[PDB]
Amino acid sequence: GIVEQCCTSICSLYQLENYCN
Amino acid sequence: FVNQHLCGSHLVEALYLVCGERGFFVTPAT
Repeated sequence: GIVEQCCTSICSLYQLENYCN
Repeated sequence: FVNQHLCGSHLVEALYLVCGERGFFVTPAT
């Protein structure tokens, strides 16, 4: 899932801000 | 924003620095 991908990698700035609500 | 893998406290700090005071939800950790 996205949490797994953001964890086990250098999470990109946009992948990170995609979480923002 | 910083670099490195974010798994751990770094993710919360990342979300705080990028989304701000709104954007994610953290339960009271105790």
